[PDB]
Amino acid sequence: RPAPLTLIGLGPMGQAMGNALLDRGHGLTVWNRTASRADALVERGAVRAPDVAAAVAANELVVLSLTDYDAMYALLGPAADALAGKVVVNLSSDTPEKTRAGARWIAEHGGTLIAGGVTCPPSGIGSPESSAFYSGPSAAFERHRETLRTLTRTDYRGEDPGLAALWYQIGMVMWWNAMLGYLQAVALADANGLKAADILPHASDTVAGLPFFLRFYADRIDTGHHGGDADRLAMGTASVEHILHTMADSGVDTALPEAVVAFFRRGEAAGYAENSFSSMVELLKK
Amino acid sequence: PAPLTLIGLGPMGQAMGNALLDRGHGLTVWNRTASRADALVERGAVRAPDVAAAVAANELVVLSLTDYDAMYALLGPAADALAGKVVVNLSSDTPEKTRAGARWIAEHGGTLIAGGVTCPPSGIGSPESSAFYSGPSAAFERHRETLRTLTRTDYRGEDPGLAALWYQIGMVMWWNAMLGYLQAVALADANGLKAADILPHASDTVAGLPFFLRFYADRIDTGHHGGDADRLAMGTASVEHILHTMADSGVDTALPEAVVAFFRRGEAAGYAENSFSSMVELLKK
Amino acid sequence: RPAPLTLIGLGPMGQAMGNALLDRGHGLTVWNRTASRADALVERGAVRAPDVAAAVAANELVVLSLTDYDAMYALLGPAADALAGKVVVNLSSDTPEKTRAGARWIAEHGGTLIAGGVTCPPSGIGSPESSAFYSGPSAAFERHRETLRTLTRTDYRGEDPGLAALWYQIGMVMWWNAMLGYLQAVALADANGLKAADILPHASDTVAGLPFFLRFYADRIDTGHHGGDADRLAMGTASVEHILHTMADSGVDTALPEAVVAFFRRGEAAGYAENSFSSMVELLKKP
Amino acid sequence: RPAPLTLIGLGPMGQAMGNALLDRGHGLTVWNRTASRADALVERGAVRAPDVAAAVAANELVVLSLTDYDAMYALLGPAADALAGKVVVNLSSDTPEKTRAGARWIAEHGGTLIAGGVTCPPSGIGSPESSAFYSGPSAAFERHRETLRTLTRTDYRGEDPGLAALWYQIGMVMWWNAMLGYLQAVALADANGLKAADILPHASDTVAGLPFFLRFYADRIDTGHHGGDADRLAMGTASVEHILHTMADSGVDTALPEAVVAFFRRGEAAGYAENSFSSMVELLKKP
Ligand SMILES: NC(=O)C1=CN([C@@H]2O[C@H](COP(=O)(O)OP(=O)(O)OC[C@H]3O[C@@H](n4cnc5c(N)ncnc54)[C@H](OP(=O)(O)O)[C@@H]3O)[C@@H](O)[C@H]2O)C=CC1
Ligand SMILES: NC(=O)C1=CN([C@@H]2O[C@H](COP(=O)(O)OP(=O)(O)OC[C@H]3O[C@@H](n4cnc5c(N)ncnc54)[C@H](OP(=O)(O)O)[C@@H]3O)[C@@H](O)[C@H]2O)C=CC1
Ligand SMILES: NC(=O)C1=CN([C@@H]2O[C@H](COP(=O)(O)OP(=O)(O)OC[C@H]3O[C@@H](n4cnc5c(N)ncnc54)[C@H](OP(=O)(O)O)[C@@H]3O)[C@@H](O)[C@H]2O)C=CC1
Ligand SMILES: NC(=O)c1ccc[n+]([C@@H]2O[C@H](COP(=O)([O-])OP(=O)(O)OC[C@H]3O[C@@H](n4cnc5c(N)ncnc54)[C@H](OP(=O)(O)O)[C@@H]3O)[C@@H](O)[C@H]2O)c1
Ligand SMILES: Fc1ccc(F)c(C2=NCCC2)c1
Ligand SMILES: Fc1ccc(F)c(C2=NCCC2)c1
Ligand SMILES: Fc1ccc(F)c(C2=NCCC2)c1
Ligand SMILES: Fc1ccc(F)c(C2=NCCC2)c1
Repeated sequence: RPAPLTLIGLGPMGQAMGNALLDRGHGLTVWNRTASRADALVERGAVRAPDVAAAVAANELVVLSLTDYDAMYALLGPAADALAGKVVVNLSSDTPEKTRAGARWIAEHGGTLIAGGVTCPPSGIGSPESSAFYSGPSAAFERHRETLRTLTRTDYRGEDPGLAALWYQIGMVMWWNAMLGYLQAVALADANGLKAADILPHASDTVAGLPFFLRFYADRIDTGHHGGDADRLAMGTASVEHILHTMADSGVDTALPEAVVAFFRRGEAAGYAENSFSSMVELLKK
Repeated sequence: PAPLTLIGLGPMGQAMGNALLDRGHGLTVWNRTASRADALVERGAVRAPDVAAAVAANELVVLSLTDYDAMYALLGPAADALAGKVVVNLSSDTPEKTRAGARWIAEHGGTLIAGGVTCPPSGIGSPESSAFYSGPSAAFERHRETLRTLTRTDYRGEDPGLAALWYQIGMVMWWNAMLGYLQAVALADANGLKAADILPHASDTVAGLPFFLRFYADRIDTGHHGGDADRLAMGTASVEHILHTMADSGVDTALPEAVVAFFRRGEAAGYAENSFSSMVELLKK
Repeated sequence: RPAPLTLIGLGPMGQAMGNALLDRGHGLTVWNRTASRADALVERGAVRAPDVAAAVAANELVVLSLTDYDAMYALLGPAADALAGKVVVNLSSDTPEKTRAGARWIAEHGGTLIAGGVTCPPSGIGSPESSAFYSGPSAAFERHRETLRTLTRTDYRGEDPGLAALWYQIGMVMWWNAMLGYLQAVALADANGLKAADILPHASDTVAGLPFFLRFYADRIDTGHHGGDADRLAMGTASVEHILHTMADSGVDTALPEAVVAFFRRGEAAGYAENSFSSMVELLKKP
Repeated sequence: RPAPLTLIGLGPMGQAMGNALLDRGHGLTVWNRTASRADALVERGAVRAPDVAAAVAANELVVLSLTDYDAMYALLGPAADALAGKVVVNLSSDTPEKTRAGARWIAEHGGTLIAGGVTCPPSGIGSPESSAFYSGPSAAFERHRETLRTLTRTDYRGEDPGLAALWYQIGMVMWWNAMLGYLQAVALADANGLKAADILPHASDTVAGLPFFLRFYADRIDTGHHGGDADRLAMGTASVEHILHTMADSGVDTALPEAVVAFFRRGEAAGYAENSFSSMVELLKKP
């Protein structure tokens, strides 16, 4: 049942990915720019391909966990011709356009690229609650969907490889902003005698109440309802200025809070003070 | 339920007034835009003619204003009658300006209890909602049960600025994620997707955040910035991917650019092989 | 596009699921033994199927909100043959074993059962603040995940159909116990002149401090560390005995507090009095 | 200046009490039966009285952190002739009647007992978010309220010492039951390959969703609205029966789920099957 596969890219994610596959009983062949990284997996039952050309040729499925799509060209460029009949599932982050450019390159060499965006940390590889967006030619994705179901759940977003990257970037823009806000909160807390452990209960309660506002503002934004019934930008403009000045009074970097105040200053200049802060989506759109 | 005066009838004060009447509190209500008091007045609320009478009607005066500067503008005319009053200011501000309002209320013979409501107006009334309180314990304890009608009470200490600090610690994370939601909806609008099409993923992503908050918590507390799970260099690429995805789709790039620049400052600080958590040191400045 | 689906089981949960699905623009075919319960959803724009067979026939996705899995055998029983090609999402509570058996029943009739456990009340259907456990054939779940996301978030726990039920019963043993304790708190308060409103703030402060104790005792239980550093069982056996006698002295039924006292005394009898109350997990690990 | 005081009872809670009193600057005289427990506080500056009598006579304010009120009689009984003019703040859990019995015994010996229910773990002593119910002589409590604020917030519930104990037991019937539910969930999990750390997110999510039901059912119990618009006791009896059989099938102890099942079966027999489980608040008024 568990089909063989080549995994190139053995960082935090691909290492855990190879673990989850060998665990299920898959035929793992691992290659990496840093060949030292392919050693614990190789000791657990994986074959070190001596070259990327041999890696690409060992199996039909080539899974990629690299920092970006440029890393793919740099690793598979030496073996470009060996990509014929091969299916490259790139679980690497990049722009939809750069994701499609990768697909085109694999396509010039007789292979098909399936894009992928894992929405889980390395600890989540092998966990059923973990999911990944996938996009690109259906047949190639479908004939490997079950080996990919070993890593995460499969959410097909379309035939355009760019869609999986677009959906990953949609969730990551919220993830990174919230996590930079955590780092900002931890820094304000350290400047005030507190630890991340002291502010963790509140932080978690704060981010878990977020889905309410996500729903509250979804339909309202999709209809142009930016009424000040639950909030006025003017009140929130004061709120973000309070974060900036509280941070400044406590000696904490003000670059990120000053950039947030600037966005609210643009909303005030657009006449949105009596409207919901949601109105500022019209400054981000188009 | 003990009687009280509530000044500040915007989105939250309106909800607070509805909740105080719902428990049974006799309410004296005043607002600069007196038009915003009509509904609560018909529900049974006495419309104080002026702020002076509002303050004199009850010991407890709860303020729901945009900032602490609004209290000076509203209570300042009748600051003489603030003597013997407990002012529960539920208005956001910096700890230092919250402390200034405490001194101001105290110079007028009163006591300020600082408050930061960590709930929307729709949550006023539910013990699922919480608010930070700070300032003289005695005055807090005296009026804690009237405050429990609006929200649960989370006392953060006798320094009135403490509730404001705790509120700002949550709101930096709250506003950042909500601004990110606005960026996701614009990226989606530019790609034929509505917010309702992206709301599930957005809600799944923000709901998984508590795990990542705990994972990096004790690590940051102990100084562990290992790239065992994440390298700042891959995150710099990830946030740059966000920037160019936004730029390629025609969406505003101001906020993605500030994040890219923050990660590049971290790479310049030598934390490329370390976890993105390492940039907490550049924020401690 | 909002995919069409059939909803059988229009109790408090099923009525709310119908309203949420209609709110997203889903084409809903509905059926309930009591047809008056389908009236409002029909007037909103739902199709009132006359038979249970016709409801199952109308759409591939059949969502069940029934009391138990025995109720699926009763309702879908007549037209079991016509369950072929259909994906039955069973959001009914039951034992992992009974849930697994329902999957085999749906499968022996040509269908696929996705098991589901809604961790929200009816007021939470439609909210992305709400979540539901799902388990069963991965392909069917992925094909219908988006229509189910209209009701709650999706927490897939695996291919074993009994896994959603297990995870649901794990949350429900804590849920029911905390809520039966709230009822006992309300009854002790009434017996002492206090209304539920008077005890609600303290009750909500008590349950909001719980996540701290769940974490505190998690690593300790998983590591076998049941030391009396923060609590000794004998101090807790006294505390549960205080609740019991406080309730007996107040004329409140003592059946539920006698059971808790009996459980703490079992730990004392097994030698765990100087150990944490957490040690009593070792008495539960066996039947 | 932080007023001086005597602390007797240096277990998990008392040690944390002494640490917080010393942290603020209180002249602390400590005494514990197991002397080793004062050792660290004495190096921090705690006096260490030679015996219990010397401790009671050192200060007007004597704080007790013992397992129960029977422990007070056995410790303060040999030093009973020294209790006159002394304010004994007893932070020990016990029933309202036994707390009033301690108040009477203290007053027969010339002193005044103030009852206290600390609704904070030892980790929360010294924390401003922490609270304690207090009941007993108002003036004596008011004279010593500032020193008691060092440990926790002070919520005076009245002149009867039984009021604090009652308020403490009202919260602890809910707390203990939710913790026994957590222990049951961890056992169900262990029998199914899952650790407490694996179920901790769902457990924490389940218990943070409780404050909604507390308010929802508080408003309805107070108004006699035990309608089944959001639930039926019959659907709940099935749910609790599923917890019992899920635990039995997994070889997990059934004594506790059997008692919940028995109470739900008592409600269906009382004619409440079509009503909310909240109707069982009435079964709790008739033993
Ligand atoms: N959901 C929410 O709105 C939340 C807000 N908060 C905080 O609660 C507070 C109230 O916010 P919100 O309910 O939106 O109300 P607003 O901030 O929109 O306004 C609150 C009240 O303050 C009055 N006010 C504003 N400026 C002045 C001034 N210069 N002088 C006198 N009165 C003034 C308004 O007057 P008028 O109506 O007469 O024009 C209104 O009655 C804020 O500090 C906010 O940060 C906390 C949590 C969530
Ligand atoms: N109630 C809640 O808050 C929550 C409950 N759940 C779960 O959701 C499920 C649905 O329960 P809920 O809708 O709340 O309430 P009910 O259990 O009362 O509703 C279930 C349905 O069963 C139907 N039914 C009655 N008799 C039979 C029968 N003989 N054969 C088949 N079906 C029958 C009822 O129809 P009729 O109108 O004719 O009686 C009703 O539509 C349960 O399994 C429960 O554990 C989980 C989340 C929250
Ligand atoms: N998390 C918690 O533990 C909380 C507990 N409480 C309540 O606070 C009280 C104390 O808590 P905790 O410290 O855990 O309790 P313990 O029972 O673990 O210890 C309390 C102290 O009582 C002393 N003691 C008991 N009997 C006698 C006696 N006959 N003579 C002299 N000393 C005696 C013990 O002295 P020795 O060292 O010699 O045994 C010990 O120091 C209890 O009533 C408890 O219900 C409330 C809030 C939280
Ligand atoms: N880490 C997470 O938590 C997480 C979760 C989901 C998504 N992701 C995405 O998953 C991908 C992998 O992230 P990661 O943290 O596991 O790993 P990473 O730190 O991005 O490194 C992954 C791999 O990329 C290789 N690589 C990087 N640049 C290269 C180049 N120019 N040429 C050749 N190889 C190159 C590295 O090779 P060496 O071994 O030689 O260094 C390494 O094996 C990223 O695209 C990321 O956005 C991250
Ligand atoms: F949940 C997710 C999803 C995608 C991710 F890249 C992450 C990361 N964790 C550490 C850095 C990226 C977490
Ligand atoms: F829209 C707004 C504006 C300001 C706010 F503080 C909020 C909040 N909701 C709960 C956290 C604060 C929402
Ligand atoms: F949040 C939840 C989850 C599952 C449930 F069964 C409930 C219930 N509410 C009333 C009884 C069962 C609530
Ligand atoms: F482990 C225990 C034992 C007895 C207790 F009272 C407590 C707590 N009380 C307030 C919350 C924790 C914890």
